[PDB]
Amino acid sequence: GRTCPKPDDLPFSTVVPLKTFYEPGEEITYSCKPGYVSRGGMRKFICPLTGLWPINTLKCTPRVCPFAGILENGAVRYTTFEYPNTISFSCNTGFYLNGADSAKCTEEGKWSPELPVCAPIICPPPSIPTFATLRVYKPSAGNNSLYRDTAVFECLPQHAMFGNDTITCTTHGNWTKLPECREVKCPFPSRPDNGFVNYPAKPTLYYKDKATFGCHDGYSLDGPEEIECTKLGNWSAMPSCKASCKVPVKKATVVYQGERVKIQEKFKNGMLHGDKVSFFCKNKEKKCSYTEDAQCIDGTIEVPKCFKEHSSLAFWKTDASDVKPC
Ligand SMILES: *[C@@H]1O[C@H](CO)[C@@H](O[C@@H]2O[C@H](CO)[C@@H](O)[C@H](O)[C@H]2NC(C)=O)[C@H](O)[C@H]1NC(C)=O
Ligand SMILES: *[C@@H]1O[C@H](CO)[C@@H](O[C@@H]2O[C@H](CO)[C@@H](O)[C@H](O)[C@H]2NC(C)=O)[C@H](O)[C@H]1NC(C)=O
Ligand SMILES: *[C@@H]1O[C@H](CO)[C@@H](O)[C@H](O)[C@H]1NC(C)=O
Ligand SMILES: *[C@@H]1O[C@H](CO)[C@@H](O)[C@H](O)[C@H]1NC(C)=O
Repeated sequence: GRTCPKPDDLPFSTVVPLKTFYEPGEEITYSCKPGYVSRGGMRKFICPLTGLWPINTLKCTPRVCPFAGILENGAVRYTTFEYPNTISFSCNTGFYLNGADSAKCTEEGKWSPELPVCAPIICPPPSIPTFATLRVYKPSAGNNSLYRDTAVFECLPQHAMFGNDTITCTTHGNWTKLPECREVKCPFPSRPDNGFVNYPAKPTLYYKDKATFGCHDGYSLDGPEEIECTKLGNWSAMPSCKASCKVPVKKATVVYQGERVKIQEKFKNGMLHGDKVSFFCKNKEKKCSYTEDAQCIDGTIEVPKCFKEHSSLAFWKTDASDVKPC
């Protein structure tokens, strides 16, 4: 033969000068592409008189960047550390990435942008809001605090806290929002009719100050015995003394709080304001018993009209409460 044909294309290389045929004596050069290297450098060949290119031992492989699989206190994502490839980084809880979160292996076999390290998230000591004291706080990293650490505030006596009392060290190295500590006063509480109120003897009453109520005999509170001044400047509650009821019949079996009682027994000293019971009424038609409710309301309770109280003298008839349910 008289010319060499087009040279073969090796995998990650280029041939210069690339023609489709060569005269004997012409030279070509194989070079590995940028980012690749091969054993033995580049290969030059001269087209021989036979027109047959010789054997080519060129095997181009990617440069490998230095090992980068271990990020202290974090995690690298990689297939392999070869020239085309990029790796990415993240940090374990409590740490942040000091540097870029990915890097590439360059043509020159170096990492760019250059590998990061993980560092602990820290916060400076928190500031104390302007009427508050620092209840719980201990630094965990020199003078500073670590991520998810907390501090707890306590307002000064007679001051009410608006907002959560605990702050946390966040990822941004600042704390969550601080609370405020305002002074709050309450009016004096009303003495209730047929009762009395008690509260500390001082010219003015503040947040968390407490007042207690009582009722004269024949009356009970319709609210809580103790109340306190809330953060909003009013009182926890304001109960009255409501009137009890004389028991409204002499002998009857009633439902009280889901269970049968003898009303003359359970309520021998009257019924308190609010007490509900259920009286037993006789459905004369179907010969069975049903109940209907009745409540003591400030000294009044109204017995259902269907209720018939048999004097125990008339023992020849049966109480509605002894008749089978409907
Ligand atoms: C803690 O610091 C970060 C600053 O990086 C604050 O977050 C920024 O808040 C403003 C307004 O709330 C936003 O417009 C920004 O987009 C936020 N930036 C980021 C990166 O989140 C945060 O408000 C600060 N916390 C406190 C309690 O001051
Ligand atoms: C103490 O005063 C506040 C102020 O009005 C009462 O809060 C109100 O509660 C009801 C609930 O819907 C509404 O009138 C308003 O939404 C609330 N107002 C404000 C400003 O929050 C509170 O209920 C009062 N508490 C007592 C025990 O009296
Ligand atoms: C802590 O704070 C004091 C000043 O209050 C300072 O002298 C000391 O060096 C600090 N220590 C650290 C570990 O930052
Ligand atoms: C304050 O924040 C803590 C911690 O996140 C949480 O339990 C709650 O939302 C708040 N605690 C209260 C309101 O007592």
